[PDB]
Formats: sequence, structure tokens, C-alpha cells
Amino acid sequence: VSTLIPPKVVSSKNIGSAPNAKRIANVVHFYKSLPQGPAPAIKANTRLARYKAKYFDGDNASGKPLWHFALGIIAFGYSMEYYFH
Amino acid sequence: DESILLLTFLGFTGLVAKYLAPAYKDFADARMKKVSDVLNASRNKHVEAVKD
Repeated sequence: VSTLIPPKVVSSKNIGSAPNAKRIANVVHFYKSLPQGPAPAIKANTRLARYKAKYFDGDNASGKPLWHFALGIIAFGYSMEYYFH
Repeated sequence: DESILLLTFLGFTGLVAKYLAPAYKDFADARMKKVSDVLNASRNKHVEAVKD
């Protein structure tokens, strides 16, 4: 009797394995990926984006904006001492 | 009077920048590395799936 037709019916091996699910994710995801990002934000020259550029970089954990920002509040109230005295 | 207090604040920031800021740098670095490594690992993981 003639061989049956199972080997040639493939359309439930298109969901049949788990990486089909992953495939339909990364055919979208990686295809819509850019070569490099859009932009990281670091500066924009609003003149305080420069503050971010010098101090608040991705790799700058350096305490300098803190010191500067602290010193700003010291400059503020010290003048206000002379506003009240 | 209050300039003595400001001198104390200056000393306080001096101790912080001496000791803590390199430690916090190292701490921040450590976590950043871990996040990044996980992230890049995930990228590897899906690349495997493509081949599979």
C-alpha cells in the first residue's frame, strides 16, 4: 500500500518548536535595530546640558558636580546672612 | 563664628571626596558592569536561538 503523506506536510513545525516564537520576536527586533543608538544625552548646549557633559556623563561618578552644587547653596544663604544682618 | 562651621563643612567634603567618592565610583562601576554583562548576555542568548 502507498506511503502516507506526513513527511511533506509542514506548517505545524512553523509553530511546532519554541524558537519560532523567538524568531518572530527578533525578526522584528533585529531589523528595527539601529547601528548605534539614537543619542545617549550628554550635552545639547542649553548651557546646563554642558554641566551634564562635564559632570553627569555616563562614566562620571566624580564628586565634582556635588561639590559645585553644594558650594552654590553656601553662596546663596551666605549672601542672605548679609540680607538679614 | 559661622566661618568655623563652614570650615567644618569643607573638612567634611574633604573626607567624603577622599574616601567615599572612590568607593562609590567602584560601587557604581561594579553594578554598571553587572547590568551591562547581563544585557550583553541576553543578546548572546537570542543569537544562539537564531542558529538553533
